[PDB]
Amino acid sequence: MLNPIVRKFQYGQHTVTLETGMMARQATAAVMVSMDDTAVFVTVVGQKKAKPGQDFFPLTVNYQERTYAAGRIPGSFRPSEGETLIARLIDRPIRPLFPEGFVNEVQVIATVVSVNPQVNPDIVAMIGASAALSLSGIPFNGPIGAARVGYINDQYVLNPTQDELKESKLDLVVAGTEAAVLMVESEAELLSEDQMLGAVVFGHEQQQVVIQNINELVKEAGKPRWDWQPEPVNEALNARVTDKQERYLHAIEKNVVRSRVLAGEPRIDGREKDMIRGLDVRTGVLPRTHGSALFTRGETQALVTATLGTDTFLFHYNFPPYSVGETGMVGSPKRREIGHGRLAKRGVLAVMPDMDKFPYTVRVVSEITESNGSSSMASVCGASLALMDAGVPIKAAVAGIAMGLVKEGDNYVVLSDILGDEDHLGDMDFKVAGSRDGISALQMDIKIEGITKEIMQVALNQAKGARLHILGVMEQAINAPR
Amino acid sequence: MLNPIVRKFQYGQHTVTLETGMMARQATAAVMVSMDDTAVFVTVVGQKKAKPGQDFFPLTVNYQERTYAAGRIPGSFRPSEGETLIARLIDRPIRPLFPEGFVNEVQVIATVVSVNPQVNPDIVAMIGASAALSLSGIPFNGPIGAARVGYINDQYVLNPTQDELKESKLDLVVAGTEAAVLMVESEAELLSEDQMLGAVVFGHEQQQVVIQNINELVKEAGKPRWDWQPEPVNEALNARVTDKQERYLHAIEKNVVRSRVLAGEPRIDGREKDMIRGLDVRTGVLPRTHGSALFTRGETQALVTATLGTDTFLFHYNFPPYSVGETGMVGSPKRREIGHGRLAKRGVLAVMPDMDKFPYTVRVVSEITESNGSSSMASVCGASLALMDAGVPIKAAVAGIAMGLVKEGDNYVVLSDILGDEDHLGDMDFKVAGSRDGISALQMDIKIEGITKEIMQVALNQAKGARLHILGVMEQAINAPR
Amino acid sequence: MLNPIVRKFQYGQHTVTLETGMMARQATAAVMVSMDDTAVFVTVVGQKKAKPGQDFFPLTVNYQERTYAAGRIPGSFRPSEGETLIARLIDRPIRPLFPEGFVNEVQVIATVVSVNPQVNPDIVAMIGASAALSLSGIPFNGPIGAARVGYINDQYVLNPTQDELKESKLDLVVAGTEAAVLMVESEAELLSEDQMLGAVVFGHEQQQVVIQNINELVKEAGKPRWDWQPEPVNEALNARVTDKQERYLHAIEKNVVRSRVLAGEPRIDGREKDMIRGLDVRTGVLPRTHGSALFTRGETQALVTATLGTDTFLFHYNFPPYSVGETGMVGSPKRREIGHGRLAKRGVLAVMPDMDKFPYTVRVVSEITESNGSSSMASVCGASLALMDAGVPIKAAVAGIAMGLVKEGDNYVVLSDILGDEDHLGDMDFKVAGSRDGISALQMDIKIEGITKEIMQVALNQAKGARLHILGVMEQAINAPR
Amino acid sequence: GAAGGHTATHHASAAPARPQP
Amino acid sequence: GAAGGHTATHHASAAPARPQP
Amino acid sequence: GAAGGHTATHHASAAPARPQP
Ligand SMILES: [Mn+2]
Ligand SMILES: [Mn+2]
Ligand SMILES: [Mn+2]
Ligand SMILES: [Mn+2]
Ligand SMILES: [Mn+2]
Ligand SMILES: [Mn+2]
Repeated sequence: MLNPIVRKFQYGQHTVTLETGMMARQATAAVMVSMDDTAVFVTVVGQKKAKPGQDFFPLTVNYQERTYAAGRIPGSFRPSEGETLIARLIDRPIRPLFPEGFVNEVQVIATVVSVNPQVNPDIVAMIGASAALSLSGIPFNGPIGAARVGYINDQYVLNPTQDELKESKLDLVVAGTEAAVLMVESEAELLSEDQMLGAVVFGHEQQQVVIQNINELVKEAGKPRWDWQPEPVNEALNARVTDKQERYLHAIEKNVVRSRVLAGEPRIDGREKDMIRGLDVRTGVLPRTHGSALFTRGETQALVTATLGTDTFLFHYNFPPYSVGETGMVGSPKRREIGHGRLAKRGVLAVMPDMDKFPYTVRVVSEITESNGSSSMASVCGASLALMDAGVPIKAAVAGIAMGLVKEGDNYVVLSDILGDEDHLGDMDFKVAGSRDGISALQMDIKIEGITKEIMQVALNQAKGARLHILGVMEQAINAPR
Repeated sequence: MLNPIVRKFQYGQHTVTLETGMMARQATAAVMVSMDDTAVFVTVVGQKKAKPGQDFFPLTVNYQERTYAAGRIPGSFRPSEGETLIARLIDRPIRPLFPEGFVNEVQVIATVVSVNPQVNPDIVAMIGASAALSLSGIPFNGPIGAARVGYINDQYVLNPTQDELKESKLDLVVAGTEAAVLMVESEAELLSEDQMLGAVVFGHEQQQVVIQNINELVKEAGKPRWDWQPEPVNEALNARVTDKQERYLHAIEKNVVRSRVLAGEPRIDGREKDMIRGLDVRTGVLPRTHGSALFTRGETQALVTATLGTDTFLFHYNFPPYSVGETGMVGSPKRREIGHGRLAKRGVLAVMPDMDKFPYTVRVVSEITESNGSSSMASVCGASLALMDAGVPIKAAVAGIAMGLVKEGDNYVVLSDILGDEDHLGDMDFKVAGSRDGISALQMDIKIEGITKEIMQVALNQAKGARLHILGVMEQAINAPR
Repeated sequence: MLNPIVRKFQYGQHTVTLETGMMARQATAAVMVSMDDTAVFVTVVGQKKAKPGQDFFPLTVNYQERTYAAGRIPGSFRPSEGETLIARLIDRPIRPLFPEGFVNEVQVIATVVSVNPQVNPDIVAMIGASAALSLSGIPFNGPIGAARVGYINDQYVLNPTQDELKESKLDLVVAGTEAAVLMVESEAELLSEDQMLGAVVFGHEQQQVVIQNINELVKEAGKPRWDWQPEPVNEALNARVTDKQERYLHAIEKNVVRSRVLAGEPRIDGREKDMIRGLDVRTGVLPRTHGSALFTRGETQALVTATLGTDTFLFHYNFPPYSVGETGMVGSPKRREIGHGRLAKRGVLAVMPDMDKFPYTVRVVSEITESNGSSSMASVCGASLALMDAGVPIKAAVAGIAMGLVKEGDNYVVLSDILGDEDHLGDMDFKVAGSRDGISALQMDIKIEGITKEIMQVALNQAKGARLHILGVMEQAINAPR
Repeated sequence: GAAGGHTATHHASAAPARPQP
Repeated sequence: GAAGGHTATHHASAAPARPQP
Repeated sequence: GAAGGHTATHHASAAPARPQP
C-alpha cells in the first residue's frame, strides 16, 4: 500500500504542491513539486559512508527537462546550456549549508515532468531540492527559499510569468535560508543600487512561506536526522605547524591573510581595501574581425571579439588552461564557461540596441588570456569595447567588477577588485556590472550569517565607485561606436 | 602465400559461407561469414595472460554496420541503437559458455562489409562470432547456432526475409548450443504459450546444421585449444568462512538462498514460489502530458508517459541511479537502457492500433523511479495504462512479468515476479509480456543444461497466471482509452 | 603598464609580425603571429616539475580555428579533421627537439583569431609554436622554420596562396631547424624524385629567415633557459643487464638490431636491406559493394572499398585493435586514423579523374585487418585496385611504401618496406606514394642531423624501385577499370 | 493543478497474492 | 596588417588607483 | 554469392623479392 504525504500552500499567484513518501522510495528522499501546472520530480541520494582518502565534498546537481513535459516529441535532438545553468542555480545555494567536514557523496537529480509555458521550472526545482534535502535526514542547514523578483510599474513582483517579464525591468533570482541570503542571480535594465537591493530583501521575505511549509512537511514526513559528527580538532598537530604566479594544509596561511585584511594592513599584492588593479584598455586588436578589444585588469586579461550577421544576441566564453599558467583540456566547458558566459551576457544585455534601430545578429566571443580575479567581469568590459569597435550602437558603455568581504563578528572589510587568492579566502563573492546610470547584472554568493541590508548597501556603494573608475578609463580610449 | 579455408552449407533458403585463416591473421581468429549476399567480418582477440587483481570476466562485443555495405555514401552522419542491440544479441548467448573462473580479456568485433536488403546481418554476425570463438582455441563451450523464426500461415519459417516478416506473426531470434537453448529474443502478435515455445524448439533444431559445420571447420582449421585451468578450490578458507535496501565472497549466503528455494521455504522477502508482489496501479499522474501512469510492483516502480504527435511508435527508457538508492551518472545509457527499452517496446507493439484507424505518432517514455526486479516489464504495464490515459485505442491491455528458475538435478522451482537479489542467484531469466489472449514479447537467458520442453512449458504456464493477475488489477483502474 | 615586444620580417610575398611579452603573461610564453591578415595566437605551458613515475614525454598540441576569425557566426555547428591534421603538422617537427630524457608536461595551444582567405593559418601556427617554445626557456633545440612549396611553371614558389595552389602541381609543407629537415608533408601531381627533393631543399633554405628572426626575438625578449639536466647514466645497472606476433628496458636488444643492420646482416624477419615482403593482390572481395580490394604486404593487410554516388572525393581510414592482435576501443580515431587517412588520400588524389570526364562522388574506405609496417601505404595500393574494380577511370595505378634509415657516423643503410619493430628503431620514417611516372605523396619524419641531399636522393631511388615492384604485381591482377 | 500519485484520476491496488489456477 | 596589442587603434591605461568618492 | 579472399575475381601474388635496378 502506497501513501502520499501532501502539503499545499499559496506562493504569490500560484499554489505549490509537495508530495513525498510514495514515489522513488529507495532514494534518500524524493519530492514531486508542482507550482500550478509546472512540475519537477526532485530526488536526493546521500551515501551512508565516506570514501577513505577523500579531500573534498562531492556534490552533483543534475537538471533535466523532458520533451514530454510540454507535450512534444523530439525531432532531430548531454545537457543543454539552459539545463546546466539551472543546475548551478540549485547547486550554489545548497552547497555551503552542508556542515564543514561533511565528505559523503550527495547527488541531487531534478527532472521536469510537466511545464506551464508561463511558470518557469527553475524555481520549482530549487524548492524541490530544498524539500528533498530537508526530508532526507542528511545534515543540511536549510531549508532554503526560491523567488524570482520582477520590477513592473516601479513595484516588485513575486514570481512574474513569462508575459510579465516582458514588462519587467528586472529578472532577479534570490535564494537563502530563514537567517540570511545565500545566492543571487539577476539581470536588470540599469536599476539603482537601492532598487537592486530592495529586490533581494523583497524576495528573501516572500520566500519565507516556502521555508515554513517545508519545515512542517519535515515535522510530518521527515526521516530521522543522520547521526553524524566531524573528526575532532587535534591541537597537537594544529599548534605544531604582487605577482600571482610567483606567490602561488596551510589553514594558518589562510588565517594570516584574513587577519591582515581585518586589521587594516595592505592586501597580498599590496593594494588597499578599495583600490583597483592596473588597467589597460585597447580597441582594434585583430585585423579580420568586425570589432576587437583587449581589456586588462591587473593579472586578468580578456581578448573579446564582436561579429555581425544578417537568438539575436549570442555570447560565448572560453577559459583555456594557459590563463592561470596550467596545462589542462581545451574545448570542454569545465563547469564554469557556461556560467561566466551568461553572467557576462546579462551584464551587456541591458545596453544592447533594439532590433528596430539595429536589425543585426551579434555574436560576442571572449577569450580569457589571463585569469586572477573574475574573468567574467573582465569579459563585460571587453564586450562593451568590442561592440563599439564593431559599430554596434549600444546605449551606454558597460563595466564590471568583483567584490569580496571578510567578516569577523561585527568587524567587516569590503574588498574591491578581488584576486584569485582573495576569493577562496573571503566570505562573499559579489559581482556587479552596469553603466554610469545603473546596474545591468548583479551576482551574490554568501556563506555567512549576519549579512544585512546596511553591509550590502556599503558593498554596492564601493562597487559603484569601482565600476565608475574603469568606465572612466574605458571612455578615454573609445566612447562611441564607429 | 595466402590460403583461405572455406566451408559452405545450406541453411534454410540460403547458403552460408565461412572463410578463415587468410584475413586478419594477428587476431586470435577471424571469420568472413556470408549468408547469400549479406556479409559480416567477425574477429576475436583473447589476451594470453589475465590481469593481477581482476574481479570479473571482461567481454566486449562490438557490432558495426558500414555504409558501403549497402552501396551508400553517408550524408550528415558512437554506435546507433540498432548496432548496440545486435551487439547484445551476440553477447548474451556467448557469455555463459566461457568456463567459470576464466578472467582473460576477450573482445569480439563484428563489422558488416556487405548486406542484402532481405537478409538480416544480425544472424550472420552471431554465426560469425560462434565460428571465430570456436576456431580461436580460447576456452569456449560452443559452438552456438543462430535462427530467426517466423510464423506465416500457421507454420514456422526458418530465417524469414524482410518481405516475409510483413506476413509473419512472429519475429523470434533463438540462440544456443547442441545441448540446450541459451538466449531468446522475440516479438509476436499475441501467440499462445505452445506457439511461442514451439518456435524456440523449431529454431534450436534447425540451427544444429550451423553447429555441425563450425565443428568440422574447427576440425580442419581450428587452432590448438588454450591450455587453461582455474585456480584450485581451497577448502581451508572455504570451510572456515522484506525490504531490498535494508537487506542489501558470500558464496555461502548465495547458496543458502538457493537451498531454501529448492526445499520449499518462503523466499527472501517472505513470498511463496508463485506469489506476486504488492501492486499499485495509477492513471493521470501528470497534468501537462497527454497520458501518464504510475505502476508499482513491490519495490519496482515506473513513471510512464505518452505523447501524441501529428518511426511512428517511439519508446524511450530511462534508468536513473536513484532507482536503486545509488549515486551514478545521468543520461548515459549504461548497457541497459537501450536493451530494456526495446524489450518493453516489443511488449506493447502488438496491441498498438493501425495507422489507418489511428494516424498519429506516439512516443512513450518510461521513468524508472524504483528498481528491484525487472523494470522493463513494469514499463510494459505502465505503457498500457499511459496509452489508455492518452486516448490511444490499443487492441487490448498489456502486462509483463519476470520469472526465475533454480534447478538442482531434477528438482526445479519456478519463481514468479523475481527480485533484484533473486536474479543474480537464479539460473534463468524469463520475461513474458502480453494480453489476456496471447504473448507479445518473450525473452530468455538460460545458463544451465537440462532445460527441456516440459520445464519451459510449466514456466510459461505460471507466467501466464502471473500476467493475468496484474491485468485484472490494471482493469480495475482503467479499461478503455478515453 | 603593458609593453609589447614586436619584430616584423619579410617572408616571400608577406610580412610576418611576432608579438610577445604582453598577452597571456601567466603562460610560459605566448606569441601573436600574423602573416599579413591571418593571425594565430600560440601559447606554450611547461610544468616546472616532472611527475614521479612518468614513462613517456607528454606533448599535447591543440589547434583550433575560430569562426569570428573569418567574420562569421556559426549556424548549427571536439576538433574537426582539418584542425586535428594541422595540430599534427605542428606536433611532428617540434617533438624530437626536446632533449632525450625530458619528461615534463608541455602543452601547445594555437588559436586562430584572424584569417585571410588566401593565406593559410597552418604555416602561421607552426611559426607561432616555434617562436613560443624558443622564448619560453623550456629546453627546445629549435627554432624551426615553416614553408609551403608550390610548383608553378616549372618553378618553386614559396608560400603560394589558395588561388596559386590551383595552378600549382605541388602542395609541400616542410619543417626543420637550421641544421637539418625534420618533417615533410606533401601532395603532388606525379612529380619526379629530383623535383620533390628540390622542393624540400628550397623550402628549408627559404625558411631560414624565420629561424633567424625568432633567434633575435629570443635575444631581446627570451626568458632565461630552464636549468635542466637528465638523470646521469648509471653503468652499474646498464653493463649488468619472421613472424611479428611470435617475436613481439631492452635498450640493448634495440641496439643489437641497429648494429646488425649497419653491419650488413639480414633483418629481423630475414630480409635484405632492399627486399620487399610477400605480396598478395586481390580484386572483387565483397559482393554488395561497387569496388573491393584486399592488399597484403607481408603482415600488413588492408580491406579497401570504393563507393559511387550521384567534397567529391572522400577517404576514410579505420584502424581496429585486432590488426595488431590487441584488444582496444573501436570507432575512436586514436591520433592516427585521421593522419594516415589523409596521407593515403594524398597518394590517390593525383590519379583521380576530372569531374568533367567522371562526374561522380567517390568514397574510399580502408579497413586495416593486419598491421606490421605502414598500413597507410597499404591503403594507397588497396584504393587503386578498389577504384579499378568500381570502374573509376583513374589516370594510372598507384602504390606506396615505407622506408627506414639507420645512420651511424657516415655509415647509413636504406631499408625498404620497414616492419613495425623496424620503425621504432630507425632514425627516419619515409613514405612515398605514386605511379610509374611520378610521385603523388611524400612524407618525411627525421630525428637526426647529417641527413643531406645525396642520402635522401638514394633513399628516394630505392623507394622508386620498391614502388615499381608492387605496381608490377598490381598490374598482373588488374590493369584497367571495368 | 498538481502532479504525483495523489492527483491520479484512476486507482487500483492489490496485496501480495497468488494468481488463480 | 597585423594582430596584437601593438596594432590597437585606441588605447588608455591607468595605474592602480583608489576611485573617487 | 559470397565474401572473402576466395571469391576474388582477379588475383596476383609474389614471393619476397629484390626490385629491379
Ligand atoms: Mn528526480
Ligand atoms: Mn568565485
Ligand atoms: Mn571484424
Ligand atoms: Mn537480469
Ligand atoms: Mn593560444
Ligand atoms: Mn611511424
